[PDB]
Amino acid sequence: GSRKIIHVDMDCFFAAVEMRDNPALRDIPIAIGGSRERRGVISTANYPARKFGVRSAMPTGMALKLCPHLTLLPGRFDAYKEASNHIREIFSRYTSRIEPLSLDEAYLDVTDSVHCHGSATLIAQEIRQTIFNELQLTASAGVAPVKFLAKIASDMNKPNGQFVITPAEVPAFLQTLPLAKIPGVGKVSAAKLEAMGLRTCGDVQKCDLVMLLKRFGKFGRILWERSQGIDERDVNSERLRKSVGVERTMAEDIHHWSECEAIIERLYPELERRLAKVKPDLLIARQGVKLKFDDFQQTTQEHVWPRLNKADLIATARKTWDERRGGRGVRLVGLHVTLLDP
DNA sequence: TCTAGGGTCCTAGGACCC
DNA sequence: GGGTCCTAGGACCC
Repeated sequence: GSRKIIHVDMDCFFAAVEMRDNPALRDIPIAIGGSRERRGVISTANYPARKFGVRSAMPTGMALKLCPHLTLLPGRFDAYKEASNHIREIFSRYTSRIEPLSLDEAYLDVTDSVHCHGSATLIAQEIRQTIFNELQLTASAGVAPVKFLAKIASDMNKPNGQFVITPAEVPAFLQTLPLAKIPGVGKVSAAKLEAMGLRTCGDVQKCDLVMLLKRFGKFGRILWERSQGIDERDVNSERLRKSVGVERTMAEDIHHWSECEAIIERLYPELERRLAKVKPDLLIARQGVKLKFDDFQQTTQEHVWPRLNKADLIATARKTWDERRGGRGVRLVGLHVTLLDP
């Protein structure tokens, strides 16, 4: 058989919502991210900023060297959720097979759909419109017979465009496709693959699944499959959040437990408020804490626990702080909850 | 340039159980 | 010796 998978990807989503809601930002370089004195990184940038080299996940200090006139914005996450929910409702008009990946992204399985003569190509275009019409935002799409190829294709004609890969086109597409474009093949894995001569899927096809199972475990089976267009993963639509996390990185590092405890005191009510939205009685499976040090090493401590409790989180942080800070500065502290299994 | 905050899934050693 | 929990860490995603 053969499925029809759309990947929809809004363009510069947070920035596109800021330019819609304040046209004064349209053609000057803007970006959502913390200030440099807040030691932030960029979340998303508009195209005027990207012309300078401004990218997502870039430290804000670098973003600012590349683009000295960059306007920084702290983000209005209710204004990004209203559009995300709106957009997901537009998806529902065409199919209930919606696997959201983030506020700005979602997979759709439109095989069994019947809205544009089963043309996945025209369903996406109609979805890419509509969104434009009702939200004044643009989106790009990818159409393919499997998830990962649909996601790659959604990058091909960005912004405000789409790209279709048919099963006929798949082996051609795959032959020079760099491995790093595969979701789940990030910096580390790609550098390891490059150091064996493996750069593209074409190179992996010339490999043996047995030896790949040795060098990467069940990741090597994933590499093998993806390099041949194999992606059996189904658009899920039933996925539920499993954890809640609240952490902050301070403008200056902290070196005294009194400072750490003061941070937790501001963090705890925020975690309670967000947990209570999805669990009014605050009953959980595990809770825990996170410290990130001056040199960037990270440690987490968490344990089964039945119900959110501030004092046990302070307690846990005290133990981690004494037992593993070793004199270093601390740049972030976080609280964490693991939700009950349901 | 100096490195976020939401999250996901995988691995692996001991504990615990058979 | 074979089977799940617990926990910490890490790569990766947006």
